[PDB]
Amino acid sequence: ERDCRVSSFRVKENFDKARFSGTWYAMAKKDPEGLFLQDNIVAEFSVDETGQMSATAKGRVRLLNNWDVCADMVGTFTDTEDPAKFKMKYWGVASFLQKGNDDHWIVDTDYDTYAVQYSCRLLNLDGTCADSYSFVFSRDPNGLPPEAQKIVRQRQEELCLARQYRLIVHNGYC
Ligand SMILES: O=C(O)c1ccccc1NC(=O)N1CCC(c2ccccc2C(F)(F)F)CC1
Repeated sequence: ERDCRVSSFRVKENFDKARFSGTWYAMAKKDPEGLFLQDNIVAEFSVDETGQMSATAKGRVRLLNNWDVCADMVGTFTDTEDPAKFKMKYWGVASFLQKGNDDHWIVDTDYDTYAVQYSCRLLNLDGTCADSYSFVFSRDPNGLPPEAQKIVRQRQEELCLARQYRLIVHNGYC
């Protein structure tokens, strides 16, 4: 008995696109199904003149334990009536050829310290999420202050994802 229905998750009240800009380092990850960035994950969010928020995403993958390649993406967030909620068109540009549409939600952040991003791709009949990913973002790759830790641990819980995040390696490999 703990509402895991996606339609009832709180996102970030009054999300300030532009404050959210600059570099963010993923430090922990909840994975979706199939292929995905594995580590050395780094996001670069920006907003152009109009208010269009877009971002790039750079990280490492392993395909068949034969290859270690640096994937490289670009996303563009269309808006919605929730400022914390977006539709994200993303694609590859390097080696990477895929295109996709994922929901992009900022669940909580303070633009200076940390950020919790989240994305459901599949709803079960009962409303819960069937396939989701989520990133613990940090402005400083050496970690989050004690206050941000407490909030991330709250949100992960509120997203019915606690304990399903694994930490992310960063070692210049890309
Ligand atoms: O989704 C797949 O099918 C996939 C397959 C193989 C390799 C990687 C994959 N996908 C991802 O790794 N990601 C994480 C990055 C994310 C992205 C891309 C561009 C700009 C911002 C973001 C952000 F919103 F996640 F930050 C797109 C989904």
